Parts: sequence; structure tokens; C-alpha cells
Amino acid sequence: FVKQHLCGSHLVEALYLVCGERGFFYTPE
Amino acid sequence: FVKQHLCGSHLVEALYLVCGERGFFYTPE
Amino acid sequence: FVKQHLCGSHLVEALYLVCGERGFFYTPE
Amino acid sequence: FVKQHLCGSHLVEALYLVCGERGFFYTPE
Amino acid sequence: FVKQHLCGSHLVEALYLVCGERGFFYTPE
Amino acid sequence: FVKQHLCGSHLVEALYLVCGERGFFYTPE
Amino acid sequence: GIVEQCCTSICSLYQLENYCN
Amino acid sequence: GIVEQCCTSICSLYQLENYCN
Amino acid sequence: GIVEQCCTSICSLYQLENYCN
Amino acid sequence: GIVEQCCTSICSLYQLENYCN
Amino acid sequence: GIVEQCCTSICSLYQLENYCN
Amino acid sequence: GIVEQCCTSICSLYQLENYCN
Ligand SMILES: [Zn+2]
Ligand SMILES: [Zn+2]
Repeated sequence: FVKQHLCGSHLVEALYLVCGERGFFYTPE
Repeated sequence: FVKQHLCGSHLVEALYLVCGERGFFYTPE
Repeated sequence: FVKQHLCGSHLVEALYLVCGERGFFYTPE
Repeated sequence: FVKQHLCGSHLVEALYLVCGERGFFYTPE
Repeated sequence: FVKQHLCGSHLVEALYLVCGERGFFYTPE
Repeated sequence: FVKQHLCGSHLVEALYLVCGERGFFYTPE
Repeated sequence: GIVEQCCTSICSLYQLENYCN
Repeated sequence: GIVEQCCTSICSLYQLENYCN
Repeated sequence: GIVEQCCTSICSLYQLENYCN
Repeated sequence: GIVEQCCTSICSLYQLENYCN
Repeated sequence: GIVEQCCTSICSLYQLENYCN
Repeated sequence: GIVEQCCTSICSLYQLENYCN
């Protein structure tokens, strides 16, 4: 798995891919 | 606004557009 | 609703979210 | 190009890739 | 990670998140 | 068809649009 | 919950605001 | 129109060009 | 224009409603 | 192949790694 | 935070798992 | 390469066809 810059909408899309039905929290502060 | 029909990653996109960098919780039941 | 920078494809995706079946015009000039 | 099957926000994405910053009209009937 | 159900452009998005700028092959059969 | 900057995920989404079931190679080096 | 509702039914952007941090 | 066609049938990128500004 | 209002500056969904038909 | 599998069935991110360059 | 870890620096999918429920 | 042609410079869909199988 590559390490890359994941920002904004792309970052929450990646959280969706990895977490799916588990859900996630996006709390950038 | 128009009502929404949002499945899968499209809901996450919509949460990002509503909340942004405030952050949000994606919480399937 | 947060105010945020919405550009390019992300901006027309947001127009789709808000406008839907009403349609929209994207005319950046 | 290949023919397209494009529903919902996917059509908007395709219009942006065809038109870009020229702008475009998303006009459901 | 969660298992994936990925159709159309969503698979391409997932390949980009797995591979990134390493590159990848999208190869329907 | 407009000429525009297509980068990262947006570039592979455009490759999907144009190539579809033919498949494609994304090999940025 | 909201995730189910938005997919099986319809939902509002106003409802989505309740999920911000 | 085009929006319907692309979803219920198939459509061409050539058709989409008629919708640019 | 919309780019100035929403991309270079910032906007929320209410301003975007201005560009609906 | 993978493209079909991920859509008709389910697939793993581990499988997707075999498609990187 | 997640922005520092993944957006300004770089991360892969294993670090993203930290933000799943 | 494709990055030079399409991301740092500009391209349209005809150049992208070069990377189809
Ligand atoms: Zn983007
Ligand atoms: Zn989709």
C-alpha cells in the first residue's frame, strides 16, 4: 500500500474505503 | 435544497460538503 | 453549513448536491 | 471514445471533463 | 480492512488509493 | 473537448471515462 | 439511522448537519 | 433529454459537447 | 463570479443555490 | 478477473495490490 | 492529527484504520 | 509521460486515449 498525500474530500473517501460499515470519525481540528 | 438519495461513498461526499474541516461522524447502524 | 473553498470538479459536484433535478449552470468565465 | 452509461453525479463529472472551465449546463428534463 | 464492493469508477478510485503514483493497470476481462 | 490540468485521482477518473471496458494503464513514473 | 435513511429513502442536508463535529 | 438518455440508455462524449458554454 | 465567490473566497451551500435553475 | 469480481462479488484491498506498477 | 499525518505528511491505508470506529 | 502531458501541461480527451489498452 502506497503512502501518499490524502487531503479533504479525497481523505474522507479513503476513510470510507478502509472503514466502510464500521464507520469513522473525521476530526481535523 | 433538493432532497437527497445518497448511498455508499456519495453520503460521505455530502457530509464533507455540509461539514468540511469542522469534521464529521460517519456512523452506519 | 460550513463555508469552504470549492473548486473545479468539487464545485460542480456541490452544485449537483444542492440543485439536483432543478439543474444548474456552471459558467466560471 | 467508449460509449457512456452515466447516472446522477457521474454525468456532471463527465460534463466537467468534456467542458472544463469553459463551463456547462446540467439540464434534466 | 473491510471487504469491498466496487463497480465502475469506484474500482479505479480504490486502485489509485492502493497504488498511487506507483501506477496501476485497470484491466477488465 | 477542452484541454485542462488533470492530476491524480482526477486523471485516472478521466482515463476511466475515455477508456472504460478497454482498460488502461496509469504509469506516471 | 441516517446512513440507512439516505440510501433506502431520502434525506435532507439539514439532517446531515447533525453529524458535524 | 441528455440527462435521461445517459442514464437509461447510453450516450456519447460527442453529445455532451453540445452542453458546454 | 462563482469562482471568486466559492473557490478563491469561501461559500456554503446557500450561495450555491444561486446557480440552480 | 478482479474488475468483475469486485462488482459481482466482493474483493479485498490485498487483491488490488497485485495490479500496481 | 489526521491532517498532519496524512495530508501534509503522507500515510497509507494502515494509518487510516486508526480513525475507524 | 502522462503527468507531464496532462497534469503539469494540459490535455483533452484525445491524448488520454493513448493510455487505453
Ligand atoms: Zn479532487
Ligand atoms: Zn457512484
